Amino acid sequence: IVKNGEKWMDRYEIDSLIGKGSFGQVVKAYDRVEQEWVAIKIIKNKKAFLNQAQIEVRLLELMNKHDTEMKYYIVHLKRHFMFRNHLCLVFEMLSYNLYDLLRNTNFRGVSLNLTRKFAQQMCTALLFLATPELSIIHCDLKPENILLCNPKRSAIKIVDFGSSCQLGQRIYQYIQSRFYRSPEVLLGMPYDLAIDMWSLGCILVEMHTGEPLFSGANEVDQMNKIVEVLGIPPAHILDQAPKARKFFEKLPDGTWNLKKTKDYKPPGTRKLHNILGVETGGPGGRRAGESGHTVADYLKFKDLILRMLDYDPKTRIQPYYALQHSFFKK
Ligand SMILES: Nc1cc(-c2ccc3occc3c2)ccn1
Ligand SMILES: [Cl-]
Ligand SMILES: [Cl-]
Repeated sequence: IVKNGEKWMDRYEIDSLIGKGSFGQVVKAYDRVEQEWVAIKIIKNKKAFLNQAQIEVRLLELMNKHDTEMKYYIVHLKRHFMFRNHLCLVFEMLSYNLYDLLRNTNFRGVSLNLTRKFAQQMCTALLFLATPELSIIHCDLKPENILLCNPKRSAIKIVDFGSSCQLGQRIYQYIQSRFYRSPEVLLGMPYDLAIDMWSLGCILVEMHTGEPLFSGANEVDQMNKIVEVLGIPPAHILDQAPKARKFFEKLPDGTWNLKKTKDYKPPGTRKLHNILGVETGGPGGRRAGESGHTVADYLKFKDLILRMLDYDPKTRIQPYYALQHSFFKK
């Protein structure tokens, strides 16, 4: 839609394409007023994308009118305007995303120490979104949506509030990227901020192993891969779940089991202990003997992840309590 060298509103000079989304495109541009480069998110000229992007603008502006040390893990929306019938969101420039970081490791993962730094910033971000007057559910956390602030540094920010909603302003039943989709969403249940913490747990294991924890090809495969690691979800959750019978079957004695199709490891036998290599030199043993990768370091990480992957969104660890975990103690 946009040429390089093109000038908008005697303010912005378009340089190049940064990225394309379902929403439209992101371009690098020079702002002559501030005298800085910015990223402009250009929404498609169609009602569906316009209306959802108007929600993104509202939630970013809501976040910006809160000045607390907790808010600086969200990309900064500088302003927005309408141009040629496209809503245009102007952000600060950021660097490459955590998927690019994994790709750059040949999908062998970053160190437990770099994983910890990401975890601590993401947990702080989620604590900010949980502030009562915000209560923002990101709904699409994944490596692609976490960007480095600076290619020399390990500071990150979350981008893409395109799926996001406040608690009690849910639109879609089917949300989150499948690999990072919470059990409560797979099961058709009303969701709250705890779905982001599920995504985060998935993301942190992936950042350290190089590979997605739960790479379902569809929702049935997704839930089966979750069950391999974490077992059958508890009956009290399945009993209240609209879509339990998409994946599970209830038995005479009021118990639940997998529906099986034609031929997964038996429920709960694919141990996070072994995925992480807690006692076997880390993922594929590639961290054997490296500092900051002892059994004790690993056990703390495993414990925090298993708390983030609680099936029960009620007892799943919350951002403040995640920040107090031993994994983050020097
Ligand atoms: N909210 C939002 C923000 C971005 C965004 C914002 C700044 C950026 O700098 C480099 C890439 C990049 C992408 C993309 C999509 N949604
Ligand atoms: Cl991915
Ligand atoms: Cl979504």
